[PDB]
Amino acid sequence: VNSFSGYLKLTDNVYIKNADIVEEAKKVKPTVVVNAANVYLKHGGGVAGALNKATNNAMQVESDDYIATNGPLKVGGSCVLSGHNLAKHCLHVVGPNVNKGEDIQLLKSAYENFNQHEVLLAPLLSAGIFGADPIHSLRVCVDTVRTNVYLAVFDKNLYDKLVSSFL
Ligand SMILES: CC[C@@H](Nc1ncnc2[nH]ccc12)[C@H](C)O
Ligand SMILES: [Cl-]
Repeated sequence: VNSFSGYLKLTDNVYIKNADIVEEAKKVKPTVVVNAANVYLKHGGGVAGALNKATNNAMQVESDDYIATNGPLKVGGSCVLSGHNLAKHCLHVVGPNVNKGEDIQLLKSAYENFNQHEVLLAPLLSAGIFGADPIHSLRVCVDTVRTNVYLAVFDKNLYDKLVSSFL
């Protein structure tokens, strides 16, 4: 039993809700919140910009030190950093950005990072401003993640489309 509330159950392990991931994180304080990161951990817009803003830029400060030490992530890769005031940890995961020409096959690799954590609050990887088809992202999530994932879909209209089209 966990403290996530109001989610629709899609499979044994995948749950979904129309919600602002920032507000959800502040309410639940999950062990892991997933960020829709880029390889530079430059948290400018979309989920990343919103999460970072909610940390008063502390996420960006921590991220800049991470990059200065370790260099960029790989597309499909991840790193674990602090969750600041939002969660215990933030798993920064880089899905492919179609608006940059990146290979959509890397979306499965990106979701594999979730399997290193028993429970996560997450967005749909490569959706929104990353330019992939969200119906596809949800399918890859369900077919790749085996741990317990609570998906927050910001756009209510998109949430309804995702539910009504889910196979
Ligand atoms: C990744 C695509 C989704 N983006 C988000 N999902 C959940 N919480 C969010 N907070 C700020 C953006 C955002 C879109 C609504 O389908
Ligand atoms: Cl987005």
